[PDB]
Amino acid sequence: MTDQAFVTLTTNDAYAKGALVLGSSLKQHRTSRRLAVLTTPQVSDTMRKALEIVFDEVITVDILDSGDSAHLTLMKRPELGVTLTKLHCWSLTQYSKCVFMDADTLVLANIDDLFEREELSAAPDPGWPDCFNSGVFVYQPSVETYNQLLHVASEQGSFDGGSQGLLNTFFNSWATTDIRKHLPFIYNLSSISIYSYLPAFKAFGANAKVVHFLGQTKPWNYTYDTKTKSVRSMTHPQFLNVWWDIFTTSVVPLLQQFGL
Amino acid sequence: MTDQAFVTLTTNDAYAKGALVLGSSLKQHRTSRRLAVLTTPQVSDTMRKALEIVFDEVITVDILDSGDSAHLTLMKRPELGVTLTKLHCWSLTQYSKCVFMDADTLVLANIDDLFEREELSAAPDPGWPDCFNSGVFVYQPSVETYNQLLHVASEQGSFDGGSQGLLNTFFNSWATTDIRKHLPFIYNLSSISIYSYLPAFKAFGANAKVVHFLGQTKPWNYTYDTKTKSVRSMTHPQFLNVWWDIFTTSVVPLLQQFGL
Repeated sequence: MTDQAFVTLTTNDAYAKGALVLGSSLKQHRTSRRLAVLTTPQVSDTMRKALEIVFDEVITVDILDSGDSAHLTLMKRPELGVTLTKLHCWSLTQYSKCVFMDADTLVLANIDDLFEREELSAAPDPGWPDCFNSGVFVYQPSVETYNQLLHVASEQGSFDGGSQGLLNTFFNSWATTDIRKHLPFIYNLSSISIYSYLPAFKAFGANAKVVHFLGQTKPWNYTYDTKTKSVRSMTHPQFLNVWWDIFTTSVVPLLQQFGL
Repeated sequence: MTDQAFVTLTTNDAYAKGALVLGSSLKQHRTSRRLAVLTTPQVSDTMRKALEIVFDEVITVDILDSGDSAHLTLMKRPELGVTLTKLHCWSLTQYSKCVFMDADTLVLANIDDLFEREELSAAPDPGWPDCFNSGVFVYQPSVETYNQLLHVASEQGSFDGGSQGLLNTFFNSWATTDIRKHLPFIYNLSSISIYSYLPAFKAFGANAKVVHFLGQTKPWNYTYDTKTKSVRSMTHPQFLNVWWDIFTTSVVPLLQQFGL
């Protein structure tokens, strides 16, 4: 309850919108857990203040500062900045177990049952199914694990330049061990798969609990008509429209409170 | 040994070339099992005769005939012809366990260790990872199972119009049960994934044991230069070239034996 939480990250204002929609969706589906968000100094004061209302805890991380434990690793592999910032999710020892969710995900139903899972439970990644997708994962905060991950990042780096490569390298038994650590695909449904492998989507898509907006165009990069309640042209805009409905209904008016 | 086998299918002459390359690759990597191939009457006599040399057993299936057990189901769902023909792989009760492989697959290493698996072990399908790819699977021939599959095909059909939809519907516990039934992706490596999710391919691709040629363009649809030993333009033609090397070296000269 108080010791468990959903954790997300925002390094800029664009992703802060995503984090705000994600946090709202979790409240909408009545989670009994806490909501935490990692933020960097590049996130504006108004976005930070909005995050303080949606989330129960807002943690500031600045890997660009020499005082950060990941800074030295950053100097060595500067392209891993976002990854190293994300890894700080393991530093949240005030929680015994957490579900990390990228700011470009959207919750469509209560997913508190994820807390029944053990460290390193994640859904399979489309494209290369023997690697798990780093968009959503169950983990246990630990300084020791954090230090071990930073060590792998320092020595090996990430085979894909992101958190996905590093996490798969470290938690490498995932593909061949314990089916329970394979979170059902509907807990991290790739937006790409929805329009790509269509027959399967028509068959199992209605059970989607979490949508992961992948690709170059993020939800906030679309134009949304508030009258027709639909984004502008994409054979299944349903999810994009849910994201925008929450953004329009709960997030924007919240940000307006600060103009006064 | 004599009771176990690799089984493939060919409904026309184009796929017969694939089946011939596949069978040769299995012999090349010294399998200790038998090789069987299901063929239809539409496969020409010369291709059939070539198949009789590569494979230990050539079984004729004609679902268009009223005497076939799947014929009535075919009349009901005519678009499932290829699927129904493929299902006859379960009718091969002379074998206690088999590994079915589509004719558009290629073996790059001995995979006899697959016979350690139990009925319905298959690799995850890219696109929708909670469904297994029907390109390669471990199964146990059984009249009862065959009849049960035909019943599902009759009543429900296939959600994707192919064998993949029907097999996933019937063997539906795959995604959530027994990690051993999840065959490693390298035992059915999608050719699409090789050029699409590149970072992962560079990291794990060297361990590929089986390549599954997907997409509209099949290996035999490419132009191959015998001098440079490479297909004409595709950032990793390595596999296409292996397929063509076997075709050029073992299959074509074998087909030439029949001109005399």
